[PDB]
Amino acid sequence: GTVTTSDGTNIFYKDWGPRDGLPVVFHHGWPLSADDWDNQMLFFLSHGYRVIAHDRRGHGRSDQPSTGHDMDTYAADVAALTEALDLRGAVHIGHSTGGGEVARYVARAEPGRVAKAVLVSAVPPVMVKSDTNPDGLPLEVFDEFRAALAANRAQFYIDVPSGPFYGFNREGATVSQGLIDHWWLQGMMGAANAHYECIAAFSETDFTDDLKRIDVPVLVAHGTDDQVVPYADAAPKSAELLANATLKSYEGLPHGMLSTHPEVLNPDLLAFVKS
Amino acid sequence: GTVTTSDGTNIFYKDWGPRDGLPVVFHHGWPLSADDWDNQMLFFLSHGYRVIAHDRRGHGRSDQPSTGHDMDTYAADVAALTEALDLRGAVHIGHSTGGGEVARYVARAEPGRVAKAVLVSAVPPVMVKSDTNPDGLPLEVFDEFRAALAANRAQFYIDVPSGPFYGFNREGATVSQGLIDHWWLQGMMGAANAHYECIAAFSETDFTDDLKRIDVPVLVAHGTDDQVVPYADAAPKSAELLANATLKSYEGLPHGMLSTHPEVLNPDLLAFVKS
Amino acid sequence: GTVTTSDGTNIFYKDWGPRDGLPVVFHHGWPLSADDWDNQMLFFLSHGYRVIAHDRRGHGRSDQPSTGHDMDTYAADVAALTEALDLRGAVHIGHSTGGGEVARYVARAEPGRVAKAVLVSAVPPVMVKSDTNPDGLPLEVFDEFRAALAANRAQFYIDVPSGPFYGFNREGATVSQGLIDHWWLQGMMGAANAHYECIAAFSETDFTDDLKRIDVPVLVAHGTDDQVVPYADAAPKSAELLANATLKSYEGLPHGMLSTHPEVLNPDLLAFVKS
Repeated sequence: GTVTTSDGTNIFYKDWGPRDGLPVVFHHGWPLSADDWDNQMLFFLSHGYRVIAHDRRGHGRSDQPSTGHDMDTYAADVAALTEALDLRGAVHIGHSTGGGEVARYVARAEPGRVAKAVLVSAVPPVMVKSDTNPDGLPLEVFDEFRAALAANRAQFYIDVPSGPFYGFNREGATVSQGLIDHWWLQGMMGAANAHYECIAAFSETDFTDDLKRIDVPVLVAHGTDDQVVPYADAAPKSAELLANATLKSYEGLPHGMLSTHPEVLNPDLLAFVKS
Repeated sequence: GTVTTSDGTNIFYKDWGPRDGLPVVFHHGWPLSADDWDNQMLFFLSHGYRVIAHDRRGHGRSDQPSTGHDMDTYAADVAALTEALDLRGAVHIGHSTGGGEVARYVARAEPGRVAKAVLVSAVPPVMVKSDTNPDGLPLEVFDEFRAALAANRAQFYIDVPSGPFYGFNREGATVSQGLIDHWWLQGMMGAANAHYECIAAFSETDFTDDLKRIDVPVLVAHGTDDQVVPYADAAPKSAELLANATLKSYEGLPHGMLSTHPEVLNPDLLAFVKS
Repeated sequence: GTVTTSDGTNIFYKDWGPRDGLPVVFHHGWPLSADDWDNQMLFFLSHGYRVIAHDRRGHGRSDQPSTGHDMDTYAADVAALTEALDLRGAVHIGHSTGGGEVARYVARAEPGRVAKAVLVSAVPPVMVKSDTNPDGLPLEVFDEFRAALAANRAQFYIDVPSGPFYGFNREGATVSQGLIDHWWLQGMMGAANAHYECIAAFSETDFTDDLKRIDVPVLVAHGTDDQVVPYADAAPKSAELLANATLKSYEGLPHGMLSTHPEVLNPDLLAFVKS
């Protein structure tokens, strides 16, 4: 389906499963699309849930607008979607950049919209190194990403999934060429301007205040060998700021562990959704 | 263009060639799209035919609805398109799973809408082993496709076209990386739930009754080294059940022979459409 | 965004940047899409311009109509778009086949619509060999393209970008696998019939009279080792026929130079637009 937001942007979404099922809403990372969740959507569908996933503005099949590439607009786009579908008691699961979108939307959501949230390999509290965050990554790492994306996006999108994203640069790791090709295809369908601008939106936005307002139970899951969103500056810190958080650490797993190790993660997600 | 079906699903279709030419409609297999017919669409166009091809629901550029992944809905979606275009005297060509859709649509079509039909490498009568079909394939063959698709669809869709679909695993075959990569792209564009559910629809639906209902002339074509839809349980059985069928056997050709050997097949399809 | 033309064809386009920015409109080459301009769009956006690029009919995300695959229609589709956006004083940049479409559009544009144009590695004045153009390429070259495209588009779309398009067949060239894969993707998304018919459109159309009617400043840029649109029969001839043209030759650069050497071409495009 599609949902039109307040500035006229059409957002594409998938909505599968029982109309009466408990809604599980998935928020993809950068620079991907709702199709990055195939495995988890089939999994949750098989357990009877209703599964919903949208393409962020400028990504996948959604429109490619000139503006709105920032976390507040992203969270507002989610609210347009959940209001259009009139979702109640949904579970929101966000990966990477999508975990920041989830944190901001759940902090601002209308009552009864959300029951639980899951932040997987997520960006909060804040990634960039600063006064307030001495353990963050320097701005130069993100300048690098911006410069390579602008210069030859198609090559940059082979390098990322080939190296750090799924940990395929680690000696002995089982490599899947299909995961590399699929990441590149999802990224090439989206907009160069949205992908370029989103880098600053995921790495420089402070979600500390958002996390402080979340009162529903939150599962915080992260792999310890994450080469994209450093584990120590994210997971433990987010868990400490949330009122009702469960922290799960997966030794040796990468940033895209939902696709490389779904047999480890999926049972832990279903347990939490059922608790 | 697109056509809206009774449940509100939008179906993408192509319609090229003279508006008054005889219509030849192409039905793609699993898990592809209308783009699998490029070669045959240009070949028929060059002989002055009007050439139509749609993306099955949940495939290519069509919508990805929650339900309707079954042969009865697929044939009703075909009727929705042929009614919107008001086709008369059309020739329907179906490959693989599209051959099952053709058999069911043609058996139920309003009289005058169809002139002739062609089943290439098609699934009928019935693939799976049952009480009525002991030479069929065991269910476990299909349970493996389901499990590989659900675990890592992007890698499973490299594995199928690299191996059995086009016979590139046979010694001495001509391998085209282009055919592999195009199969993968068309597959990854479609929906994971549609592709998953379709496996039961193409392999367990019994088309025996549809086949007994068809009265127009039917060309049944099939490669004898078909590693996806086994030759002996399909083509000769279909031809024996159809009132007016012509059986064409192609020694040593694979399941995707319309793309690996179009120079052999195209003239034979053409002869049939002109007869 | 999308605009519907007067024959009902939908054309997709992107429009990014300030609303009061001078409009720089990009016209991609054969058989590509608006996405071929990612580098140049982010570059001009970073200098405060509004940047616009559409998918030619039968290409990329635009519809795939039966007809209209000719330069007169391509220039009327551009007129339809610039009227809908109400562009005034735009700069039109065209690559390859897109440079012929820019010449035709600019020659017929309404008063006030165009300020300047840029023809990069463009097809004017006329490619095909004849009595009028003794240095053209023989019709046989384009007949081979037609034949390879119709036989196996998927494989021909790997061969073109792998050999001649980007000069990767030259000893010592730095090959980018992402450039190859992206060319192929953009090509496979477009229509086989449009791509096939466009070959005659770009190689056989004589743009001599179009060039003689253009009176705005025109930059004619061309690589001297262009293996798709030979330099000697294009750039110098176009520059002689234009009233106010600046010719820039790039020694040893390929047809795809905007993507292989953007650090060389982008400065020159910007200096032309600021002049």
